[PDB]
Amino acid sequence: LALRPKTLDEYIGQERLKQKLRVYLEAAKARKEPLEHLLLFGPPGLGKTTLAHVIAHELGVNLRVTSGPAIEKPGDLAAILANSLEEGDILFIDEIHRLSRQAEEHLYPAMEDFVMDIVIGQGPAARTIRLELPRFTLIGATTRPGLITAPLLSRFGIVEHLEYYTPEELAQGVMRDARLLGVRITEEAALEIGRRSRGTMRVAKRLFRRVRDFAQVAGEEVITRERALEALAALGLDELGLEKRDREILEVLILRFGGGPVGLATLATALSEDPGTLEEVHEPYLIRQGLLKRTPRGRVATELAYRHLGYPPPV
Amino acid sequence: ESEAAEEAVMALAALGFKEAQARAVVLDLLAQNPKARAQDLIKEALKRLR
Ligand SMILES: Nc1ncnc2c1ncn2[C@@H]1O[C@H](COP(=O)(O)OP(=O)(O)NP(=O)(O)O)[C@@H](O)[C@H]1O
Repeated sequence: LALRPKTLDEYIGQERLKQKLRVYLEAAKARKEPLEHLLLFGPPGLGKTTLAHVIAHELGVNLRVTSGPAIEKPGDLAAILANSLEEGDILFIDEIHRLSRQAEEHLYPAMEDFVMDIVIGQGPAARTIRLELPRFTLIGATTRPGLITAPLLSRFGIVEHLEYYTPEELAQGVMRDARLLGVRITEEAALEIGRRSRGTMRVAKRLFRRVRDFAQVAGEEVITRERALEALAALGLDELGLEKRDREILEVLILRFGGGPVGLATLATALSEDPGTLEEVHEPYLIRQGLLKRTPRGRVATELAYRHLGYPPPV
Repeated sequence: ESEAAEEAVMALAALGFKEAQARAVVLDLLAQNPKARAQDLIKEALKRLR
């Protein structure tokens, strides 16, 4: 459990992006040597950082990885840009939209002329000292394109979006990932996981773990549709991908609380739990499935949510 | 003192390092090689500072 894709061909899905990258790629892979700075938009768990290693591979360069939060002061970044990288390498920054204002201000020059300019003292002197940096390609990523990135956007050559994966692709993962772990599983089985994976590659691998965990704890010959379905059934996941607490959540917002604007706070402690959590973790999907819509009052379930559970549509 | 160091120190400070803490490392670095340039002094200090 330490091997992932290396060649871009080995990278699953994102076909639309693979073609564009493949172009920009083989170009600089032929011209000078650095790939233009790439900013990736897209939802979590779609495998951005993996694309980071892949591209790195295609060029024959190394990969440094860091997050926005981590760069707590320009220095943190200067340190990485001056010593961590070697001519050609790629520095990937996750949550890049949370870079300290100063930090971001020092980054522009780094991307443009591969130099960092520091301003010494002040007054009429206002002299500046420069750090000669190695040519490098910056690959940033935002768990929310939603304008929270500054005009740092204008410093990025390429700018694409990773899309959710079709369950077939997600499956293709579990599949050509099990053969790696020997683990015997049948096509549909994996594909049954796909359907449950929220279109994101992260949950898939996770779920496959859980499923293979509960499985072999009884047999060893093969995980087929049935084996898979029973395992999932055990952990409590419906065809829609919701979990044990997922139903329990939109549940207590019907009987315990009328199907009307409840209110985050009035829901968190209402059923023993935290709002930020039941908002930055459970609400997202429940919403993307149209079963929990947020209103300028509190929280409301939908006529579909009741259905998935088997209740008549109340007016 | 030394031109190269004062320069290196001020920059470190601008980058957000504890002024005093920066000087100590820069100065010792200087002691290892008195003829160092402000750029190498800074980077060489950048990997010893917290
Ligand atoms: N397109 C893909 N093809 C094959 N395997 C993939 C793909 N995308 C992701 N994976 C694998 O699934 C694992 C979990 O995905 P993920 O959570 O996205 O990790 P990551 O790419 O390292 N980080 P992040 O970009 O922040 O999500 C990765 O470590 C890969 O090994």
